[PDB]
Amino acid sequence: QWALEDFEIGRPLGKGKFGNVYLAREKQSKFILALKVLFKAQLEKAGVEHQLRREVEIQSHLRHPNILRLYGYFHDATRVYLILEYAPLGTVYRELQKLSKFDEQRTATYITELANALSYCHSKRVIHRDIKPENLLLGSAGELKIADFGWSVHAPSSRRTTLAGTLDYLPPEMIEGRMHDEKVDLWSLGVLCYEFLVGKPPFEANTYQETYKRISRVEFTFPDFVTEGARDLISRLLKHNPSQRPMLREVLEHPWITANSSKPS
Ligand SMILES: Nc1ncnc2c1ncn2[C@@H]1O[C@H](COP(=O)(O)OP(=O)(O)O)[C@@H](O)[C@H]1O
Ligand SMILES: CC1=NC(=O)N[C@H](c2ccc(F)cc2F)C1C(=O)N(C)C
Ligand SMILES: [Cl-]
Ligand SMILES: [Cl-]
Ligand SMILES: [Cl-]
Ligand SMILES: [Cl-]
Ligand SMILES: [Mg+2]
Ligand SMILES: [Mg+2]
Repeated sequence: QWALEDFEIGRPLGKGKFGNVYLAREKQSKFILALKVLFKAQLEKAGVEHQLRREVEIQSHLRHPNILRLYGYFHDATRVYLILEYAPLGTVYRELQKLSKFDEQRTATYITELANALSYCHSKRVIHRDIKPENLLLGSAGELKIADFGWSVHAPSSRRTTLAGTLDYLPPEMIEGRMHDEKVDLWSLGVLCYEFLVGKPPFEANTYQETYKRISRVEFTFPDFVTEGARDLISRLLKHNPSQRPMLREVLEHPWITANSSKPS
């Protein structure tokens, strides 16, 4: 069906470990979209063919306004191409570099949109496992959209693949290589809420070794400007024991969230 000739390619949107992502327009329809390009040699050398498969399968079936659509794929001799919904306002990562910190209302709105999307996912027992700002995209009305389902799986779960870069968003049970489930995404939600308000993630350090220590011991502290209600929500999400972390419903109904978010459930 689809081939490279069906598209005109435009500017680079971003770079991943494997993904090189371009703006593109389909010739017959003039449909604007994003084209995620992957090198077959790189995928093979790293041995992550199963991740790509899961990304396509999971993200093509999901339908939710806060989850990025995947329309299709094709491949030639050297490359694989994923056909994605184009997110015109870019990444949450970028927006954070621009503004340094988000205010409480921006933060709570983003957390609600996140919790809504994750609730939809967990209902099918899909866990994302790689929730972080570079993988959170923004729509034309500024609405948050979860993307990059490469690490996602069905629960319960062990980990078969080597951890790549930053440990910053991962809970103790996943970095210690133990078994894990849905609550991993709840931990990550707490890490994000903190980073949104403060400008950096709670377990950030100079070395991999030190970050691992701070995560496994849950060693974090708050700046003075973080309010009582945000402290309450964040402290509930970052529990060492996954079973003590709240349900997503409790997050969406948390007093600080409801007082400050500009969107519903
Ligand atoms: N649909 C999209 N619209 C706009 N930018 C995107 C889109 N998809 C990815 N990007 C940009 O490209 C980067 C890499 O994409 P991603 O799919 O996360 O690759 P990887 O799987 O290698 O992490 C993202 O961090 C983002 O900056
Ligand atoms: C149906 C397919 N048949 C193929 O022969 N190769 C593809 C392939 C699959 C895993 C992979 F890591 C790399 C690949 F090129 C393929 C596929 O499902 N894609 C998602 C591109
Ligand atoms: Cl179409
Ligand atoms: Cl497993
Ligand atoms: Cl795995
Ligand atoms: Cl729930
Ligand atoms: Mg990514
Ligand atoms: Mg990926």
